[PDB]
Amino acid sequence: SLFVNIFMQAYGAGQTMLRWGVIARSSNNIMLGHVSVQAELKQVTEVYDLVREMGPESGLLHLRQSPKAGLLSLANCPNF
Amino acid sequence: DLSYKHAILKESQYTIKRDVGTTTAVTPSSLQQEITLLCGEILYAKHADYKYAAEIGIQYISTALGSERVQQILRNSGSEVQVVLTRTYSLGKIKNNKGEDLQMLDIHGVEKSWVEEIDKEARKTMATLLKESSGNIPQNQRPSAPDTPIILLCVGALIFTKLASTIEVGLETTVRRANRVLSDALKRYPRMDIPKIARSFYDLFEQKVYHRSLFIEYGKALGSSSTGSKAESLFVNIFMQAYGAGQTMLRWGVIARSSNNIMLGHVSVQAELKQVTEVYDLVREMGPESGLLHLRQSPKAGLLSLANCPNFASVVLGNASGLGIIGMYRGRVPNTELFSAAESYAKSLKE
Amino acid sequence: DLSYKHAILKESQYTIKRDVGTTTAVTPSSLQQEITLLCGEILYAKHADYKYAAEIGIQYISTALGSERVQQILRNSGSEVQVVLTRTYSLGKIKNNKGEDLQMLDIHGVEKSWVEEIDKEARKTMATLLKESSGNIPQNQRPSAPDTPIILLCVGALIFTKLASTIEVGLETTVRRANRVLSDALKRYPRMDIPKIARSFYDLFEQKVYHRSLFIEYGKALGSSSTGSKAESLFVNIFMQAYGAGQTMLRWGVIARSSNNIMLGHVSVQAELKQVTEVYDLVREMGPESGLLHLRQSPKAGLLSLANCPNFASVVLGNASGLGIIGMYRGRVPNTELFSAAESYAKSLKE
Amino acid sequence: DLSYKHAILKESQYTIKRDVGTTTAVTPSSLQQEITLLCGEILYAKHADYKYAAEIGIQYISTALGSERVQQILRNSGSEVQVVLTRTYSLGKIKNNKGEDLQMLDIHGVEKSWVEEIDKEARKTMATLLKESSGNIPQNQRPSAPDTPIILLCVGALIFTKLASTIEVGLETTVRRANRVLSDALKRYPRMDIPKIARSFYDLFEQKVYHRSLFIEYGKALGSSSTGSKAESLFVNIFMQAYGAGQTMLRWGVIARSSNNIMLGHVSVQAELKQVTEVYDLVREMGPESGLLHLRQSPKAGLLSLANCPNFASVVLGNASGLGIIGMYRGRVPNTELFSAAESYAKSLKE
Amino acid sequence: DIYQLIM
Amino acid sequence: DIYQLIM
RNA sequence: CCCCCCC
RNA sequence: CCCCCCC
RNA sequence: CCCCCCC
RNA sequence: CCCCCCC
Repeated sequence: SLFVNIFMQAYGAGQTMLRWGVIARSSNNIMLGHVSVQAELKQVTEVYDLVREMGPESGLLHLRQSPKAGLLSLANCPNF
Repeated sequence: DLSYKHAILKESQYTIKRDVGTTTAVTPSSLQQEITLLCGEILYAKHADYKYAAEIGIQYISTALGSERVQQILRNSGSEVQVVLTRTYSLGKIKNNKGEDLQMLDIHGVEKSWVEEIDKEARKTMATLLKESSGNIPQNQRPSAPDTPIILLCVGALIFTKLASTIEVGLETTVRRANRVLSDALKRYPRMDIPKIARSFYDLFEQKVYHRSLFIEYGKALGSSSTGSKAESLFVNIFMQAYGAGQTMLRWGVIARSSNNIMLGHVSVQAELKQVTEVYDLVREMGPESGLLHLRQSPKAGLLSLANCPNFASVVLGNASGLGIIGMYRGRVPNTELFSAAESYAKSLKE
Repeated sequence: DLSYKHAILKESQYTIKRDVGTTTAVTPSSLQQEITLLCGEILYAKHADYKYAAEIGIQYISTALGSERVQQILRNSGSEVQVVLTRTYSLGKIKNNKGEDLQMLDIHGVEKSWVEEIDKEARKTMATLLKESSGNIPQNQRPSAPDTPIILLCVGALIFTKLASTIEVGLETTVRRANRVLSDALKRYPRMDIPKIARSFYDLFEQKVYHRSLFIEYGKALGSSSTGSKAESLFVNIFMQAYGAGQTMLRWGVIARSSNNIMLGHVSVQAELKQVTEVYDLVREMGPESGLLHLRQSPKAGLLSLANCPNFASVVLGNASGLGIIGMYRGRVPNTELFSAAESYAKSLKE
Repeated sequence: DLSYKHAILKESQYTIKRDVGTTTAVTPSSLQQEITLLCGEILYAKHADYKYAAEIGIQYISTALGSERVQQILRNSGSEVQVVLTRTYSLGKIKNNKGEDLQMLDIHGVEKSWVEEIDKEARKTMATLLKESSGNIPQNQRPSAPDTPIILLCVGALIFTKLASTIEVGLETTVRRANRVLSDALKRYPRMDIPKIARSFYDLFEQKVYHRSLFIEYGKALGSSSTGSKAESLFVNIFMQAYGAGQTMLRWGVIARSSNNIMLGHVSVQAELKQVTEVYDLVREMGPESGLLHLRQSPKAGLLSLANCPNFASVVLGNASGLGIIGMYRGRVPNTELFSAAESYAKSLKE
Repeated sequence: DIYQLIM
Repeated sequence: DIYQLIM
């Protein structure tokens, strides 16, 4: 049970910005409404749509060291 | 009319034959190790001539895909180039450390003297470096590292991202971006001449257009793999950065719609949104291969042009300029007044 | 009308291109050490020629900001000057203490002979000083001190504070204030020719107006830093002292309002308080960049002029004169009677 | 009724075509240096003929804005003039100091003989001056100074400020104000014939009305620049001084309201304040471009006329006369009694 | 010697 | 001995 | 004709 | 290029 | 018809 | 035209 607990703690590894962006939405940060971020929420939503499309295996992409990992990068939305 | 033109060009019963009498070189996958060394020997020495570095990168792509599969790829690109197979030949009386004859690659179209001089210069450079320091050369600073072909191909992919630009802008961009992106490689290999390798790759992509297709297949074959190295992930990242090349006005128009530029509502643009929508419908009809149209240098490219909607183009360029993302883009602005008004509104919105 | 004029000048869709065929010099940040030495060698020797000292200070600013970022700054100032990059060159057969070739800076537009003579005179001066006293030269009296470029730039900032004045008044003010403010530096470096360095900086700010912008960016980049030296704090202090330059009548009118000069209530001034308020509204509309309008030599400057309200100007100058703060200000007093009455009231109030 | 007339004139679906068969000259920006020299050679010699000096100033404006952008400007002003491009031609067997053929400008509509005689007279004058004194000619006294086109255009802007006046008053004002404002230039260039250059500019603004628009764009393009020279700031200052030209009664009525002239309360004026307010509402509706209506010589100008309110006009002129600001203004005073009473009250208030 | 002046 | 000063 | 920025 | 915290 | 001063 | 002092 301890092994499985740590193994789940390893899940979203390499994608902490997605989790932290979900937090920032749940935190109702008003600066998300700044126009510079507003110009990028469409591609942000595309990244999260990609996570939904990949499904449960998207969390293991960096743990597996999949070349496909990096499509889940929010690095092209600097203001968000 | 645009859908009709696309249906005219697409629905053709006759294929075109080109490069009928020509030949090109590939390397069998079983020589991957032997090509890897070569791809690492262009990297760690300072060479007078970097003419065939892009060819060696293509040879590595051939070993990674397979000679027969590469022949199939070049046939499907629409070229009749006759693949020739790389042959290992003994240098001569020279012998290696194992007591066997030193076998070197013989690539078609590459003078053997170039390969000999690259190998000799690399060997001399490593001899000097070991004379300076003893036992200070780890695996990652050696030419035999498995990722050196990927480093060469990453310089090639950097020059690939700028294939719709000019040679000067592409070279400057490749050097500037390679100083940052390929920084670990430049630390491991402090004397790889990125400008000369980039010029070699630009040349190769000019004369041998079908190799562009080969390059693309590598990316497709490389992003479909379950695992890979860090250098391969970097290659795929740059290869995706090359995607919408030659069609930045479509992306910038999507931006101008997402920016809610009020000058899109000007009646002159409103008279053109129907053909703008037809262009985007054409993109949807073409599908995922529409982004590679300019990279492949498809004749079909140019149906994706918004140049017949000058006011929409002016408003899109003005919105991009106001947001500050226009950079040094050299697209022409037909309507100056719409450009100015759109830029003023976009600056006001951004502030 | 004044808001309308500001909206006319501000809302322009066309930028102006100047200095298209010209070039200017920058130094890559990696040569900061090498420029620091030079900025310290103009300081501790007596030189026949101080022509390019301001250029060396700008070179240090370039190293502190970055060559590409400095090119971006000069582009955004509205100039097409083509940045040129400083190159280290070996002097010749001369060798340094480390056994390597003595590398010296090669700056564009600066004759190498000037750099050679500055370096040679500085070396001769230190040789003489060590001949006089042995082991008596600490780090703070050496040219290689990290703050010597900042000392040079502080003399430059002193001349920058007086850029709306004349050359004679600016030079006198710079010498007088540098005898006090840069006193620790003048003790460390007893033979830096402040008048000649100040004249060099005044020249540089005359020919190369875009460098003013660069100077300003340095201040902006320097006051935003978490830490710094004492010399950098001094530079920022003088740079803020330069803020409202060319607009002392606005500050003095705010004073005359805070002084409750009863002659502000004279009907002739009362007929002008509406346009006075429009001028201050324009300052509020422009915002924090309104103070740098005359330092940048913006054509937009002059919209902030109160010269069309002669009676308010006379009352403001009279109130300033009564309080004794008018000094030797040479602004013209249109209404002499209002000036006299305002000065009498302000003297009575101060006593 | 006035808003209805403005809506009638403004909301027109048909544009007017003029100057269809005509042509005008521009100079590509790449010849800016070559035009600068010419703009400096009209300045430092005494010429028998100054016919085309204003044309050379417009050529400099064209180089500063761009030939294609100037064509767009002239099209948007409502003129079908066909831009012609300046061509550099070799003089002949004559060679310059560099050993190349002496290239001189060829401007459309300007006889080449005029350019040859201007250049020859300037060369002869400088030869004589160097014969008198050796090595006594700094850069600022040479025709190749970058600001000489701006000096020529500042004389042009002085004549531009008086375009709603007559030719005699405009010439006298230009000479009188240029003796003071362009004093540094007159010290550098002691033999520029300001009356003849001003007459040339007045002519140019008479025949080629569209060039007025071009002139205005230059000001707009020049006040929007981040940096500039002192001469450019002077040009923009005079260009703003030209703003409300042809509408001094509106400004003087705003003054008479700010002067609290009690005769504004006379019932005859009170019967007209409603249409006066409509005129000022029209100014607000037109916006920042309302000030340039008479400078552009817009047919729409004249809707801003207060000539149908004779008693308000009389009271405004009387208030201006009492304050002493009426000067030699030649506007007609319909009501003499209201004028006298307003002038008496304004004098009493000012005293 | 009139056409080689520096200007 | 002028070019080897420490500075 | 098209294309042209940045990452 | 990506990535980078804590549990 | 308009416009018209000064800076 | 503007600007102009002192720190």
